[PDB]
Amino acid sequence: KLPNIVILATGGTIAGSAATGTQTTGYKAGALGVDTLINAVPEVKKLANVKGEQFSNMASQNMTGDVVLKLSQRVNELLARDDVDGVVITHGTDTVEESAYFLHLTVKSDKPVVFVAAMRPATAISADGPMNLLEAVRVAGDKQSRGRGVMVVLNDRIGSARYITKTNASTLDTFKANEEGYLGVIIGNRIYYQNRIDKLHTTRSVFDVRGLTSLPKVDILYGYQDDPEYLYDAAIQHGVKGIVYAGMGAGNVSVRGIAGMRKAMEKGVVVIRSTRTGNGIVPPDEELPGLVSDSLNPAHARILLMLALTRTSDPKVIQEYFHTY
Amino acid sequence: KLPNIVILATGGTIAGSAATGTQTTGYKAGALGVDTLINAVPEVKKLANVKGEQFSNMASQNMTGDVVLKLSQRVNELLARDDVDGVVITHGTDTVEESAYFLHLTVKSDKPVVFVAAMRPATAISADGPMNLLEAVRVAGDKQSRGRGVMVVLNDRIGSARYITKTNASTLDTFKANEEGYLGVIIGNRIYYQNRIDKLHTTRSVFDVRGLTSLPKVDILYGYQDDPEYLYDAAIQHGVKGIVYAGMGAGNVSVRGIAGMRKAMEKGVVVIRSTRTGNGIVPPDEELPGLVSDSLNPAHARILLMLALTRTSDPKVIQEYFHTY
Amino acid sequence: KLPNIVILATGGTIAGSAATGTQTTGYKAGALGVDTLINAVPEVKKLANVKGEQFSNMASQNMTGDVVLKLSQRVNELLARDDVDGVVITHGTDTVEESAYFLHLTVKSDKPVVFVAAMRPATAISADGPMNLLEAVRVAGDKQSRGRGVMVVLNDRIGSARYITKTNASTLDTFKANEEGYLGVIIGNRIYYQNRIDKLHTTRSVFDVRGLTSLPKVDILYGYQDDPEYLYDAAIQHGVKGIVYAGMGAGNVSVRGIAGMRKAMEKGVVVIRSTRTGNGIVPPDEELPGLVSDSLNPAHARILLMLALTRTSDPKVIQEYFHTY
Amino acid sequence: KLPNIVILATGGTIAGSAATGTQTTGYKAGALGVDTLINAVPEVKKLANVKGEQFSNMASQNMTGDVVLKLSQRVNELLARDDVDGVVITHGTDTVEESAYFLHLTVKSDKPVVFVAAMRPATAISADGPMNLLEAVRVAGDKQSRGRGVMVVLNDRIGSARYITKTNASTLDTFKANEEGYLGVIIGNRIYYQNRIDKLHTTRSVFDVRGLTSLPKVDILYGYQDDPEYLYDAAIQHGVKGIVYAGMGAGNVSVRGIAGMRKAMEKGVVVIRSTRTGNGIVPPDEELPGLVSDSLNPAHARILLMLALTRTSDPKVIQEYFHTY
Ligand SMILES: N[C@@H](CC(=O)O)C(=O)O
Ligand SMILES: N[C@@H](CC(=O)O)C(=O)O
Ligand SMILES: N[C@@H](CC(=O)O)C(=O)O
Ligand SMILES: N[C@@H](CC(=O)O)C(=O)O
Repeated sequence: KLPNIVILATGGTIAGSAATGTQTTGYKAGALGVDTLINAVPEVKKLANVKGEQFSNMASQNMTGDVVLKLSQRVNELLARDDVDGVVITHGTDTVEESAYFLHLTVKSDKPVVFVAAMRPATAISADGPMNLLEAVRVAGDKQSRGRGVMVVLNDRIGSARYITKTNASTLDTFKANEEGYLGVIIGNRIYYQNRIDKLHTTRSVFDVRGLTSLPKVDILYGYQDDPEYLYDAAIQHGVKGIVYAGMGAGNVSVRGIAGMRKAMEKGVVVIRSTRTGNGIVPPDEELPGLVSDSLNPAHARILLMLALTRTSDPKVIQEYFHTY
Repeated sequence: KLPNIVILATGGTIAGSAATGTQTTGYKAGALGVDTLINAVPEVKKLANVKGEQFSNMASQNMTGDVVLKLSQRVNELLARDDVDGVVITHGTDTVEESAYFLHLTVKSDKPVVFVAAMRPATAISADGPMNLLEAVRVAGDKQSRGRGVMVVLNDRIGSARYITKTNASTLDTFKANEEGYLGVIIGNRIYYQNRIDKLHTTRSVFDVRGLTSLPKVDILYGYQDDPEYLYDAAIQHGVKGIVYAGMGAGNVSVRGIAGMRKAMEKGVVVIRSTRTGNGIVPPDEELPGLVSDSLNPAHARILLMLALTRTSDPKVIQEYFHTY
Repeated sequence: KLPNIVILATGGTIAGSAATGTQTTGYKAGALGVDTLINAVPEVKKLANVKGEQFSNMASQNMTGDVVLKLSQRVNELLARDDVDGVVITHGTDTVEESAYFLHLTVKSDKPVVFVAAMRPATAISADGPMNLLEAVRVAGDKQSRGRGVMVVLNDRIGSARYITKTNASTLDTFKANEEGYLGVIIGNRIYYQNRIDKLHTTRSVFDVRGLTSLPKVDILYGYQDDPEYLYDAAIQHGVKGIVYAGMGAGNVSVRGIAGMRKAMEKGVVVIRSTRTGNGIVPPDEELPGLVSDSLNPAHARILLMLALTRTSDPKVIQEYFHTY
Repeated sequence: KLPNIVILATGGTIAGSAATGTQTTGYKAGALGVDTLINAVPEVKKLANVKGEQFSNMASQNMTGDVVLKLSQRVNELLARDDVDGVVITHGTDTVEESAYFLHLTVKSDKPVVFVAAMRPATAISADGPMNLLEAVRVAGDKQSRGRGVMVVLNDRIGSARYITKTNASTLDTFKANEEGYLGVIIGNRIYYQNRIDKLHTTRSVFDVRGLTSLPKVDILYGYQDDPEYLYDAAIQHGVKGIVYAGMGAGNVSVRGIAGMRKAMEKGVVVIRSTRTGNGIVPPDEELPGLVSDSLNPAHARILLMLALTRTSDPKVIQEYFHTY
C-alpha cells in the first residue's frame, strides 16, 4: 500500500551539522548519514517505505561530472527495479541544478526522481531540511508525479530541473524559475500540480550514458566590459571540447570575445552563447559566432553541451537540442 | 524656468536603426546621432531645455573601462557648470549597469545623472526608447531627484545603479532589483519616489578618478561543477590585479577554485567572492580564501574592485568598501 | 499557406485615442475600430490573412457576464468554421483575465484563442499595442499553439487564462503568474513554448453555455480587519447565488465574516474562500464555512463559480471543479 | 551592554500549537504564551535582555481597529521609557500588514518597532517562528535600526510596514514588496540595510491617536465585472465614513461603481480608489469620482484613510496624505 522510495544521499547543507543553532559558514556540508536524516523526520515513514543509501557525502560545490554520471547510472539501475517506486536525492543547493538537469536528460524512466536540499544546516534553528525532505518523499511517492521529468523540491515548491535555478545566494526561497514558474506546489500535505514542461526529457531523451565512463570537457566564460581574449586561449590550450559563454545581455559579445570564440571554433570547440542576466531567451544571430542557448542559463547549458558532445559535432543538431531539451 | 539637461550619447540599441520594424539582431547598435533621438521625441522640449552631445556611438558590449573613465570625467565637468541641471546618458542595455555603477562611485555632484537605454531599436514596432528617454529627462530635471545616486531609467522604473541589473536577456522589463526594489517609478507623467539607497555614493564617495588615465585589470571567473584551476593561472599570468568570482551559491568554491584563489593571493591579486545566482548576500567566511561581495553581483563587484585598487591593497579597507558602497 | 485569423475587437486602451502622446487618463478606451488597429500594423498581413470583426467597443471595466457569454458563443461559432484557424480578441486590460478565463472554460475547440490588450493607448509615445497585436497574431496562427487553452499575450509573454493576472495597476509588464509562469514567450519573431497547463479546459471542459442567455449572480467580498457582516446580508438580500471571499491570508475569516458566510449558506448561497494576497493555495479547512478556491484568485474564482452554478449545487462537485479547472 | 527589548505578544500562528508536526489548519492560532515563545529560542537572550508582555492572544484575522489603537498606545508608552530600547510584536500573518502600518503612522519614537510572525505553527516540522523571532530581536536591538519606520521581519527579510504585504496565501516567503523591495536582510547573523523609505512616518507623522478611543468606520469594496451598486448603498446605510475601492486595474470603475461612489460622496463618505492588482500606482483622474491611493494597496489604504478621517474631511489634505505617507 505505501510506495517504496529510496533516499539516495550525496551530501549538502541538508546533512550539515554545526556547533550552534545559528552557525551559517565553516561547518562541514555532508557530515550526517542518510539514516540520521531519516530518523529526524519519522513522519516520512507514514508516507512511504523508505530505504536510505549513501551514495557520497560531499558539499555540492565539489560535485563533479564523473560523479554525476555515476549518480545517473545508479538511479537508472534503481528505477529499473519493481521494488523501487521513486527516488529522492539529497544534495547540496549550490550545484543541485546542474546534477538535476543531468539526470533529467539521462534517466530513462517515468518514475519520479526528486532532488531535495536545504539552505540551513540540520542543526540550525528553523532548519528547512526536515520539511523539504518530507515534501520530496510525498512528491516521489505520488502516482500523479510520474512522467514529469526530474524535479527539485524545496520550500513547498516543485521545480523542473530544466527551469529551476538557485537565484539567491542565501535565502530559503532561492529556488525559482521566474519566467517558467513551478511544476507544482505542496501545501497542507497535498500536491497541487500546475504545469507540465513542454520539452524532451527522461524516457523521450536521446541522451544515453549507460556505456560512458567520462564526459567531454566544457568550461564557462563570463561576459563583461574589458573581457579578455586570453581566457579563450587558455581553455583551448587545455583541451576543452565546449565553451559556454555567460554573455552580456542576449549573448552579446565584445570584439575580444568574438576573436576568442572564432579561435575556439577554428580549433574544433563548440561555443554556446548563453547570458549572465539570469533569465530569458538568447535568440539566434547569424552575425555572431557560436550557437545560442535558447532559455538555458550557463550552468544548465554546460550540462546539455557536455551531453550533446557525447553524440555529435554537428552544429545544426546541437542547436536543435538547445531548442528542444 | 525649464531645467537645463545635457543628453550625453554613448550608443546602444536606443540609437539602433534596422531595415524593418521587427528586426531584433544584426542591426548596428549606436547608428543614430543624439539629435535624431531628440528630434523623435519633441515632447522632451516641454520638460527641459536639452542639449545633445555625442560622447561615443558604440554597442555597450564593447564599452571599456578606459572609456567609462572618460565618461565619468566628462560628466563631472558638466555638472560643475551652472548651466547644467542634470545629465541623461543614452547607453546600450548590456553593460549599462557597469557604466552606471562606475559613475555612481565617481561623480562628485548631487545633480541627477540618469542612464537610459532601450531593449528595442529605434525603428522597431512599439520601440521603448522614446518613452524611456522622456522619462529619463523628466527624472533628471526634477528638483526632487537630487542626491539620489546614479539612476537607470527604463520601462517606467527608476533603479539605483548599485542595485539594478539586467535580469533577462531580451524583455522590456529586464531591469529589476529583486531584493532592493526601485528608487521610484514614473506613472502618469509624475515621479513617485519610494526609496533612498542606504549606501555611500557620489558626493560622499572617496573614489576620485579625476587624475587617472587607466584602471587596474580585473577579471571575472565563473563557478560551476568541474571548474578549472587553469583559468586562475592564466589571469595571474596576464597581470590581473583582481579577480571577481561568480561563485556557486554563496560564493562557495571547489577544491580547484580554492587552489586558484590561493595562487592568486600569493601573487598579490585580490579575490572577491560574489555569486552567479543573481541576487543576495555572500556572507563572510574565514575558512575560505578572498573577500566577499556583500550583495554586489559580479559585474558590479568588478567595478568596485577596480576602483578600490586605485586606492589601496588593504583587505580590511576593501572589505569595508564592499559593505558600504 | 497563411493562416486565417479573425481579429475580434471588444474595446480597451489598445483601441484608445488621446489628444497627446503622454495622456494616461481621461481618454475613451475603445474609440478606434478594429480596421484602424489592423492598418497601424500592416506587418500582421505577412503573418496571417486577417479579418477584423467589431464585437463591441467598450472599456473593460464595463465588460459584463452577459456580454462575455455572447463573446464565448461567437468565438465557438467562428472556430467551428474551416476558414478560421484562430481568433485574436482585443480587450481592455482591467478585466481581460475574467473574460479570458470564461472563454478558457467554454470554448469547445483546440484552435487558438488569444486575448491581447495594451497598457498605453494607441496614440501614446512607445505604445505597446502594435507589438502586442503582432505577437498575438503570430501565436494564434502557429500550428504549435493548438490545444493550449485560452491565452493572454502582452509584452512578449504568453500567459494561460487560468493563471495570468494583472498584477500592477499601471506598468507594461503587469501581466504575470508569479507561481505558475508563462506558457511561452515571443522573442526575435519566434515562439518559445515552455509549459502546458495541467488543468482541464476548452475541449475537455464540461462547461457548455451554448443554450444559455444569462448567468448566475456572484459577488466578491473583501476580507480585512473589522470587515462587516452587513455586506453578506446585502448580497443575500439581492439574490446572489454565490459569494467569493477575497480572504485574509489563506482564506481566513473573522467572527463577523463567519456569521455572514453561515447566513449565506443557510439561504442557499455557495461561498468560495479565495485570498486577497494575490497568489497561492487556499487549502481545505473543515472548521471553516464554504469551499476553497485552490489557487484561483478572486476574479477567476467568480468566473468558475458562476459557471459551476449553471450545472450544480453539489458542494463536492463544485469543490472538485476548483481543484481541476 | 545588551539592548533591552520588550516582546509584546498579540497572537498568531507563531504562537500556534497543533496535534502533529504537519497540521496546517484547524489548530488555535495564539494558544502559546509569550514566555513559551521566548523559552523555545534561548539564543534570544544572547542578543538582548528580553521581557515578554502578553498584550492579547488572538488569530490576526480577528484583530480589530479598536485593539490596534490600544496596541499603538501601549507601544508609545513603552518606547517613552529609558529601559526599553525597542519592541518586537508577535502577530498573526494575515493582518500584520494592517496593524504594522497603523503603528508606522502613530508611534512617535525612532526606537525600533519590529512586527514578527510565522507561516507555520510552533509545533510544525521546520517551523519558521523561532528564527523569525531571533531575527526580529536582532533588528530591534541594533542601533542602526533606529528611525526606519515600523518593520515586518520574516524569512531573513526586513520589510517596511508601508510597502510590505502578504503576497501568497500559504508560503514562508509570502511577505514581499515587489516594486519597493526590502529595507534590509538578515544573513549570517548580520543585518544588511539596503533602503530607507522616502515617506513620512513615526516621529514625522501628524497622526496622533493618544487621546482617541475609537476610529472612523471604513469598508473595502472590490471591483470586478458586474460589480453591484447595492454594496455602496449598504455601506452608506451602515454609517461608513470612508470606502476604499479595490479597483479594476488602475482604480478604474464601472458605470455601477461610479453611481455608488457618487452616492457615497453625496452622503459625506470619502472614497479612495485603490487596485485589486496587488502592486503599483493609481494615478489621479479628474474624470472619476473619489481620491486615489498612490501605491497603497487596499488594506494599507484603509488604515491611512481611517487615520486621515480623525483629522480632516478636506479632500486636498487627504489626497496629499496618500502621496506622502
Ligand atoms: N555549500 C552547500 C550549500 C547548501 O547545501 O545549502 C552545498 O551546496 O553543499
Ligand atoms: N547590444 C545592445 C543591446 C541594447 O542596447 O539593448 C547594447 O548593449 O548596445
Ligand atoms: N481601462 C482600460 C485599461 C486598459 O485597457 O489598459 C480597459 O481596461 O479598457
Ligand atoms: N491565521 C493566522 C495565520 C498566520 O499567523 O500565519 C493568523 O493570522 O493569526
